Amino acid sequence: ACARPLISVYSEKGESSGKNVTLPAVFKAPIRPDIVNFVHTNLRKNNRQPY
Amino acid sequence: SAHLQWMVVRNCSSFLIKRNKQTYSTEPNNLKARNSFRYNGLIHRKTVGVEPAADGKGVVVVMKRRSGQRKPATSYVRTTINKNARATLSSIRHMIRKNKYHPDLRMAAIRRASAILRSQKPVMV
Amino acid sequence: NFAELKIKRLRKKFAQKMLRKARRKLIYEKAKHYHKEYRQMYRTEIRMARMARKAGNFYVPAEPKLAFVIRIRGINGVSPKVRKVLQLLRLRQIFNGTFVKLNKASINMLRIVEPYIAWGYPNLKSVNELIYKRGYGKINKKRIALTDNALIARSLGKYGIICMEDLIHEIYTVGKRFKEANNFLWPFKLSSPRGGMKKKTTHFVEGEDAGNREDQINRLIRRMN
Amino acid sequence: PSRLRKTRKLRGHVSHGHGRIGKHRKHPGGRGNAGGMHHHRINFDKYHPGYFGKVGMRHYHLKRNQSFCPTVNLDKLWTLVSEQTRVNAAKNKTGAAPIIDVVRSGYYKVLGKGKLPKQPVIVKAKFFSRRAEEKIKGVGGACVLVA
Amino acid sequence: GVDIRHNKDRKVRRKEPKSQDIYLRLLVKLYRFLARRTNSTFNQVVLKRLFMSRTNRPPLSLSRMIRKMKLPGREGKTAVVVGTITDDVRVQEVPKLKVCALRVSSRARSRILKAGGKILTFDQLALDSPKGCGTVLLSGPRKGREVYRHFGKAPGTPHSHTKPYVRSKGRKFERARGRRASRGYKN
Amino acid sequence: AALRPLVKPKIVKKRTKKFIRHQSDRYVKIKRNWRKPRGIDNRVRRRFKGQILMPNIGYGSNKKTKHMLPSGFRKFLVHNVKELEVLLMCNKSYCAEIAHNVSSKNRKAIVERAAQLAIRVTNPNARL
Amino acid sequence: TKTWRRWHRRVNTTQKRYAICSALAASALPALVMSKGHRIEEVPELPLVVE
RNA sequence: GGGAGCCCGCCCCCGGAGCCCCGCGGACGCUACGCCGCGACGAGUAGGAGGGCCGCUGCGGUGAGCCUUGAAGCCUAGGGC
RNA sequence: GACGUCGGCUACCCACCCGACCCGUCUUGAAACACGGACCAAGGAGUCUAACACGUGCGCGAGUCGGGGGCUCGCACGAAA
RNA sequence: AGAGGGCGUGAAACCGUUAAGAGGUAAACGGGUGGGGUCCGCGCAGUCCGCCCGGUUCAACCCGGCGGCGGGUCCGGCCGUGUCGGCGGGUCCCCCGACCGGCGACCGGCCGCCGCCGGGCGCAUUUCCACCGCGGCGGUGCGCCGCGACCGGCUCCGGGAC
Ligand SMILES: [Mg+2]
Ligand SMILES: [Mg+2]
Ligand SMILES: [Mg+2]
Ligand SMILES: [Mg+2]
Ligand SMILES: [Mg+2]
Ligand SMILES: [Mg+2]
Ligand SMILES: [Mg+2]
Ligand SMILES: [Mg+2]
Ligand SMILES: [Mg+2]
Repeated sequence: ACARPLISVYSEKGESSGKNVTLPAVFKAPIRPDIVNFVHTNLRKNNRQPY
Repeated sequence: SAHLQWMVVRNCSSFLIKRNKQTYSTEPNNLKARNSFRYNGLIHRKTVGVEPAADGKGVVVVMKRRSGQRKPATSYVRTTINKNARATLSSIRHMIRKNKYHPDLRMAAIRRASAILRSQKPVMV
Repeated sequence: NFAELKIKRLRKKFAQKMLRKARRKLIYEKAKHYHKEYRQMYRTEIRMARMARKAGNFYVPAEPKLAFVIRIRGINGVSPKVRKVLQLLRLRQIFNGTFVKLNKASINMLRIVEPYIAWGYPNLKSVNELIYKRGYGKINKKRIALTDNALIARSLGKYGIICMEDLIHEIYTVGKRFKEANNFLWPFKLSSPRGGMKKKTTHFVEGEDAGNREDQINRLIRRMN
Repeated sequence: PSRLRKTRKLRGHVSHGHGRIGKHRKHPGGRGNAGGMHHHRINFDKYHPGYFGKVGMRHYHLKRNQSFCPTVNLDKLWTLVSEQTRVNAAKNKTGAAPIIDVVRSGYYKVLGKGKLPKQPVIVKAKFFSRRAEEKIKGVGGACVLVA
Repeated sequence: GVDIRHNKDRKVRRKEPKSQDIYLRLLVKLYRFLARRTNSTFNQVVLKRLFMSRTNRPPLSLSRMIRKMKLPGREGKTAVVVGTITDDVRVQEVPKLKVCALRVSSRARSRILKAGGKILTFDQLALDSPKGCGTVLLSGPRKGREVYRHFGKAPGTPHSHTKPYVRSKGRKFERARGRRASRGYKN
Repeated sequence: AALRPLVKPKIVKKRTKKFIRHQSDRYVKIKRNWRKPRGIDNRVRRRFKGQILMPNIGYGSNKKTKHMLPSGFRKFLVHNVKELEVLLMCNKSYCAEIAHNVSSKNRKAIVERAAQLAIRVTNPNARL
Repeated sequence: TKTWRRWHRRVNTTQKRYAICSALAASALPALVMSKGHRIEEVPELPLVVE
């Protein structure tokens, strides 16, 4: 359970309103560039037509 | 974390420059334009940036507020110095040395400011 | 606090200087004693020879306990036993020198590799020049020049060897710690013999250079060191 | 990725890593498992003992459903039931001895491997082994046969 | 010309991890500093095991760790594992332990925290015990993988108990001439 | 009166002639680009006396003066003024190189900016 | 070339979720967003949430 | 802490002791996949391994990249790495 | 020493001294009176599928899995997710 | 049309001519120089600069405003981690109080410091330009050079003494 601050929402013209939302725990997940690169490279081949 | 972000950004940054054995980083607030952990204006909590003024005379000193990140619109504070090429260096030194604000970049910022002041002068014959 | 720390640091510096001065005095005294011992041995040998020659008798000098071995041929077409003996003697490159303690086992080992080596009985001047000019110690399995007594102390202090004079005394006068002192010395990298050789491929008795040259090894050392 | 493969490093080498004395021919030794008895006998006899020959009885129409009998050891028997059931044991001062059905979890035979905790159980199974029944009786349980 | 064989001059041991993940790199850098500076050999062993591959750090079972911590004398000490702590389901009573590992299974983590123990990471270990004092270093069974059952003396050799590479075990796939005394011979 | 480098040591080169391919002079289809000989009976491959030399790691230039121009700088290819401004803190050790594809309209701007920032350009008056 | 080449590659569902969580977490940390080249200088807050 | 020595007290802090060590903060050196110092060594067919900021083509991102004030391609007794 | 004088290792031509037999291949042995070869340009030869074994990286872990199927889009990016 | 109807770009093999060099051991090749051309980079000396020192306004110091840094009595609240309390709503939430990690998760005041702007501060301080000093330091000289001393490694020579 990492420290998750509060993120302020903004209106259609900027000028952040009074509503606030706590940071979801997904943004505190570990950053794994190798895993992202592996998954992206293996997944980008699935939309490929045969030749 | 500065080290965690550096591990991501050390090789796949958009400011990195290969091509003929020299590595450079053209990111803002990075003096010496060096792809180094110490000289990286994006990852560090405290950063010092010296750039020429928009008018063409003097220098602008940029320091990261560090009060709150995730808000790039307010994170950096800009201050312009326009003096007689000697009080500017003393002002920058007192900005960095006496405030204990990233003392590693003191002489680098001083040299960059000297170079910028040299640039905005008559060129040659 | 600062004044007390400064006084303590100055006292430590003075104590270290006094220790260094005492070590220097000890080294000087040991060198003087070694000079006296060498003179005594050299004079005693002549005394015994004259004493025996005065009457109708003979004085047989002692079999030398120290030998200097030089490899005088290359590394091509070497017998497996010959090369094993050579690499057990720390003689892998040509014109390499080493000190060998003489006994039955070492004499037989030198007999095996007679055509590949030229050895003899070194003098005091020979060991002095070899240890001084071309003396390298094996420290951390690295060839380090003996430019200071600190290296020799750091290596062989537990054996009472603290200066180059002690190394010369242990080598020339082989003692209890000859093995460690000799193994500490890197094998000597001697140059080619100035003035040429007689014949590399045959024994010294028949006009060549190989074999035992008991007293003539000093000339070879002078022309190679 | 052919970029990282060995064929890229062999450009410029005449034999392509297959020797220049003995070239790369089609099938010098034969195709497939040829020569198990002749000229390849040593490999078969020193790495696949019992390859040649026939042993045992034949079974013409063999059906795997008849011989289906999964086994579970007493080492992991309380895992088939919820942890709260095991927590509600050695408790209530009655000797509840909850019933464990292994056919529900997908097991027919109960084997005696492992150590059983000191708590009475009711184990219902298609078949039981002697050691498992001995362990269950010693702990203080009972074995129930279910068709 | 010097006669020295060069076939065994280059040592094959690892100097850095082959993985490209950055958290392991950060731990490697921290323990590089600790090992190169502190005289403790525990940091050296931890660095070397961090350099190791997946098969060189097999997972450590909960039951084995509990049994090792059950030995007299090593009471109230922190468990240090460079592999993965895996839950063991055939054990009921789990004591309170202090464990340090790269990975802990969800079941194992829940059972350890339920019993009142503590789970720490290696960066927390450096802060708590920089020299690794009062810690017990453990590892999983290196020969636990099924590959070692096929290694050793070849099958079909006398006094050999090595599992052969067979497509499928059965009556008529093996155990014939070469293994039956009635069929030729057996070893 | 050009911009002198920070340090101008004496550059020493083991070899200055190009390494030519074996039998490149005898045939037109064989180019000057070096190729490693691999014939079983090749004089160059087994280093016969008075033959074509083969490149070795021994010919490696000193790391102090490696990639150093005769002036004393190192080349850096520059495509625009923004890339030119990168060399502001390396002017005394590195010099800007203008790409061949840059038009003459922007080349003068790059040259003027380099003069303002005191960066040497190896091709200042190139196209005009 | 044959049409029955292994065109498509397979990735574990857990690894795909890991990669997407890592990317979602990396959407924070304005240094990483700047490193992607996005002009984020004047944005009031990088976790930009709107009504 | 106490008792004392070849009348008592001080015997102080680097925002300043100014330095061959400063335990108070620390590069011009820190692309830690970076930098720096020591020693030894350097043959090679068949073959094996590693590094290529060596070269070609196309795809996902990225150079507020280049370009009719001139892209690719081609020629060059021009300057170099 | 400085308006017909300087520096240009590499490349243009020529001369001199020393060295120097034509490449690839079979071969114990090739410059061979062994074979292929007038010259130039373009194309040109270790691939793909499946089955194994070992090593390496990643995720989960006494569990692991996506085969096939089904629910969301009318396919720009998608026959993806 | 230096794109002229098989006409975009137009390489090599090969051929004609022009300019230069050379030529009785077939040509060609490697190492080392020399001579002649091709242009390149200077220069009408290139003596190269960059700091410190000697011979028109503001820093020093005050007043006001603005922004920032660090700190602790945690000064007050939020924020936030572990335990204890109210069971108040196996896992997921609410309130006050205590301890501790007060962790860069934020503020409102206090202190010290820094920078900028506006007022003073009129000139032994302050700052630009040009010169005579080659005075102290650093990297260099446009090319050809010469000399001195010190060190390292060698080949020798002349003496004396055991
Ligand atoms: Mg021979
Ligand atoms: Mg061809
Ligand atoms: Mg041959
Ligand atoms: Mg044949
Ligand atoms: Mg024959
Ligand atoms: Mg041949
Ligand atoms: Mg023919
Ligand atoms: Mg081709
Ligand atoms: Mg045409």
